[PDB]
Amino acid sequence: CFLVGAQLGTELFIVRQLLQIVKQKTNQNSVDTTLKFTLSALWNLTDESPTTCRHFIENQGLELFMRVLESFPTESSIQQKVLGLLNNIAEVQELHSELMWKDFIDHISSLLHSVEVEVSYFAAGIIAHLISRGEQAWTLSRSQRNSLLDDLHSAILKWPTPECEMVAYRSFNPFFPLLGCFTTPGVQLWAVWAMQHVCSKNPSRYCSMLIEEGGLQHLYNIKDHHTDPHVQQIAVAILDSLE
Amino acid sequence: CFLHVGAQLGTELFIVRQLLQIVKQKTNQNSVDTTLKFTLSALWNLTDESPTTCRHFIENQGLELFMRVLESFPTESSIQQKVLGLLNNIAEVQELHSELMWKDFIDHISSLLHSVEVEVSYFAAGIIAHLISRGEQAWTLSRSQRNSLLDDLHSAILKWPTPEEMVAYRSFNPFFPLLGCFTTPGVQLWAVWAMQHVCSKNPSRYCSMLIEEGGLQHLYNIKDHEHTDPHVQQIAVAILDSLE
Repeated sequence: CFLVGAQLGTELFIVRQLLQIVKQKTNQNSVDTTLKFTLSALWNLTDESPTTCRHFIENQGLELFMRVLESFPTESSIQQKVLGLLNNIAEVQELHSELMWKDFIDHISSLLHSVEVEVSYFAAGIIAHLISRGEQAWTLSRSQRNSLLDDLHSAILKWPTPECEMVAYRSFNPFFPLLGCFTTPGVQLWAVWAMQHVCSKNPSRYCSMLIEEGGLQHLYNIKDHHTDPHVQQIAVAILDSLE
Repeated sequence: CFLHVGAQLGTELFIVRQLLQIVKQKTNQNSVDTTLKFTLSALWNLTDESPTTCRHFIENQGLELFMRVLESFPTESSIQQKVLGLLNNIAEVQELHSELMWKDFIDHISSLLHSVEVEVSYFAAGIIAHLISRGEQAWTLSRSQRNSLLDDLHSAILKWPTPEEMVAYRSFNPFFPLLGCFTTPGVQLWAVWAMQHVCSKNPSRYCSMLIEEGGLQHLYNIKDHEHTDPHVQQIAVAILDSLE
C-alpha cells in the first residue's frame, strides 16, 4: 500500500531533508553521530544514481560540502564521507561541468596529501575521474590539471596497505574507462590500485565481480601495451592472483 | 561507491528515524505545512512492502507519535489519510500484531472508520480488517469491541461511495488471507471492495496483477462456497465477471 509512481519525489525530498541536517549541524559545529550518519546516508543514496547526484547539486550540496570540509579540517571520517559522495558525482559525465570549480578542486588537491589513506584515496578518485575526461572538458587551468596529474600518481605510491577495506562497490564498470587512459598514468594508477585493494581485502565478493564484468581483458590490455611500470606492476599482480 | 557492504539498510533505518523527528517537530508546533505531509508520504512509501522498516517504525515509538498527529489534527483529512495508510502497511505484518492491540489506538481507528471521507475510512477499515483476520485468540483487547468492530466494518463499507483512486498496490498478496475469512465477513468485504475499486479505475495494471498472482482462484473459491455473505459474494462475482 502507498499513494502510483509517487516514490520518485520522496527520495528527492529525503536528499533535501538530509542536506538541511548537514547545514544545521555545520551551523552548530556539532560533529555528532547524527551528522556522521547523515553524511553516510547522502553517500549511499548517490551510489549508482545520477539523478540523486543531480538533485544534490541542484540544491546546493557542493557549496555546503565545501563549507563542511572547512568547518571540520581535522575530522578524518567526516572528510571521507564527504569525499566519498563526491567521488560518485565525479563519476557522472553530465555533471562534470558543475565540478569545474577551483574552490572545489583546491579542497580536493588538499586532501590528496592527507596522511590518512582512507581520506586521500577518495580525493584521488575524484581527481582521476575528472582528469579522465581529457584536456578539452577541463574548463579550469591547465597548470593545475597537469600538476594534479603528477601529484595523483606520486601520491598513490606513498600509500600503505590499509587495514580494513575502505570502500564498497556494486560494480567495477566506472573503472574501465580509466583503465584505457594511457596518456594519463595517474588515472590508470588509481584504478588498478583500487581494484587490487578490494580484490585482496574481499576476494569472495570482488574477484567474481571483476571477472564477470569483463575486467580481465582491460587488465590484459595493460599487460602488453610501452606503459607505466607501476601501473603495469599492479596490473600483473591482480591478474596473477587469478591466472 | 558506498560506505561499506550492507550499509544501505542502516541508512534506511536512519532516514525513518530522522523523518519521524520531523513529524514530532511539526506536531509540536501545531504546524500543518508542506514538509509535514511530504514527510508523512515518505514514511508511508518506505513502509510499503517492508516488514523491516515497519518494525523500525514501531521500535521508534512511531505509533504513539502518529496518534498524537491524529489527536492534534482532527480536521486535516489528507494528513489522517497518510497516517492510516502507513498504519495499514503496519497492520499487514503479522509479527507486529501485538503492538497494534493498544486500546487508545483501536479506539481511534474505530472512530475514523465511521468518517465521512472514504479516503480516510478506507484505510481505517484496512487496519481493522487485517487485525480481526488473525482470530479471536490473538485479540488481546475487549472481545466485545472486536464483535462490534466486525459489524461496524461491514456497515461502513456498504455506505461507501465510489471515489475518484485513493491507494495503490504493488501486489495483491496481502489481501488473499482476508478473502478466506468466511467466519468474519467484514474482513472479506473490505478485501473484495478494495480489489474491485483499483481494478475498476486502473484495470490495465491491477486486473492483470490479480490474475498473475492467482487471484481468480480465491475469488472463484468464494463463488462456490455455498454459504457466503451475500454482500461479499456479490462484489466477488462483480469482480469475476469483470474478467470472465
